[PDB]
Amino acid sequence: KVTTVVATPGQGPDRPQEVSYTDTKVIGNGSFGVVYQAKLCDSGELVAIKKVLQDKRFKNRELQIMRKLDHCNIVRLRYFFYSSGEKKDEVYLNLVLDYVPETVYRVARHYSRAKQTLPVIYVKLYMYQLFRSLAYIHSFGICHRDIKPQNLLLDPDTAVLKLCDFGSAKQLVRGEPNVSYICSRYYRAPELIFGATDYTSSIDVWSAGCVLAELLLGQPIFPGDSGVDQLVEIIKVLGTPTREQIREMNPNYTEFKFPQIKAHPWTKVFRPRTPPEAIALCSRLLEYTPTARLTPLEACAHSFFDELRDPNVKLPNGRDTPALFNFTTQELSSNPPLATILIPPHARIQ
Ligand SMILES: O=C(Nc1ccccn1)[C@H]1CCN(C(=O)COc2ccccc2F)C1
Ligand SMILES: [Cl-]
Repeated sequence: KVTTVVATPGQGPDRPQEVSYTDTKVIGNGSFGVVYQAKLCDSGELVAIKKVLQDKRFKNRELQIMRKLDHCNIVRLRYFFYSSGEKKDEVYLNLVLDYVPETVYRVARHYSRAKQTLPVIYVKLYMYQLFRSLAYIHSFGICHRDIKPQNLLLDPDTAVLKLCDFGSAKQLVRGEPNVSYICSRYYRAPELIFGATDYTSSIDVWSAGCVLAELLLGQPIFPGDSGVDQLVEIIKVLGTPTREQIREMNPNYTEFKFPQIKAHPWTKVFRPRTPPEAIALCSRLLEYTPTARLTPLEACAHSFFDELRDPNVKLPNGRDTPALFNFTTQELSSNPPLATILIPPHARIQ
């Protein structure tokens, strides 16, 4: 059983290609629509196909963003094409992507269920690779707006991490306002809970901070069914925000009196042998004030990741670490001087 389409390649020029695939399973649907898995007939390589309804007014914002992206830590759009199903009179956009077997979510929870934490080496690798992907897209003025473990793909063998689901992703432009109903429940930044629409890309950094902590703690750090329940868990950890800070998050000061709690000494939040540089990093991402949070690029160059810049560092299975230092000038444009930290001596050797 074999389907053959004519699909436009993700990057490169408009050179339509005949693509045949088979073994079409399904792997979840959800809001957008269905996601299939298939095997490309010639190469035998696995792909994921995200099939979503195509709006007849505007062209699809996810697609437009995916074509402008090329980065080692972002899922590759191989092809995209259009189809339907039965009479319908409605058109579907099909995004063909490189299949990646695992996700941080699934892995994180395998370790959680078997009451263990992920080895810190894997935490470093995954987090670094995320911040690179954020650094890259932020450099185009694009915010993901839905950083969460379920959207961090993994190849367990290679330790390669790839950011996916660009369905909420959008070119943020200072002056222009954006919907405050975007990010998933536990990974929402305070300014989003307070319903701000003047938010920047720093929401992604908050979100990432929540992922780090969760990998350290082995469970979400800021849980809760309601905005209120979450804000409590945040206040418990960060302490009660000063009148200034609330003014910085959402200036519209939504109008609630929070209970007055002191900051829980950040070190007293995690397991006893938790690397202190990991803890430091957390607190520089999970800041109330959006501007006071590290940039992705600054985080990549944090001391917590020093072990990745060691020339001897290998994966515990023995294979080399994946690409970590092949920065582009684009990717560094945030702050080029950091190249002196990010690209270690041993990577400059000829
Ligand atoms: O989704 C996957 N890979 C993937 C996705 C998109 C692009 C490239 N690779 C794999 C990784 C682990 N997987 C899954 O979690 C199983 O599939 C899903 C189940 C429920 C909702 C959504 C789902 F995608 C299947
Ligand atoms: Cl042609």
